[PDB]
Amino acid sequence: MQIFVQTITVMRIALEVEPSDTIENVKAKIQDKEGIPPDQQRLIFAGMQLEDGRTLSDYNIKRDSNLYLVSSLRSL
Amino acid sequence: MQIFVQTITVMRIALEVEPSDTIENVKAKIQDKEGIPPDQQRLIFAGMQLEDGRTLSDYNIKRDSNLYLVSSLRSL
Amino acid sequence: YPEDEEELIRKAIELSL
Amino acid sequence: YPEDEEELIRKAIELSL
Repeated sequence: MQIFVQTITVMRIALEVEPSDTIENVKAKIQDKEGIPPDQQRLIFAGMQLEDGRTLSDYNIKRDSNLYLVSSLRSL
Repeated sequence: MQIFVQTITVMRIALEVEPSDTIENVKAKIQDKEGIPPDQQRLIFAGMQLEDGRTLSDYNIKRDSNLYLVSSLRSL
Repeated sequence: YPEDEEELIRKAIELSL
Repeated sequence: YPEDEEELIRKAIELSL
């Protein structure tokens, strides 16, 4: 008997950034720290998916801002 | 500037089970395979959270059943 | 992460139907 | 996992407000 488990895993990270960092840049920092490929990363803030070529300042992302990220992995 | 990213990660696993396995047992298999502590595991099927001392048969979980799991981790 | 966990559980319960 | 990803994105968009 084989069953399938759709595992949804929640982990909170902190990131050291400049307002001038692009979204692409942030996804690279998340890869460097957590191993999530950036093309599997969907960064979310204030009700939007964020576009790679914009900066954190473009989205008024200020310090202690709380973003979300949804990713798919094959293995942890 | 420190920001916080709430990362939600999705990964699908398959598990080799008997109808007679308890929920507790399944969470142990998921720990053994993925490293998620079983006390951080919330197994979900057909609209319910599953209770540790019940068996997969108790929930009519049949082969190719699709369960969900929600967990918190400190690190991947 | 209790408040996000309860939300995701509630979402996974929905998805399971 | 596209259909679960779209659902979770939609949920995370909600949570972000």
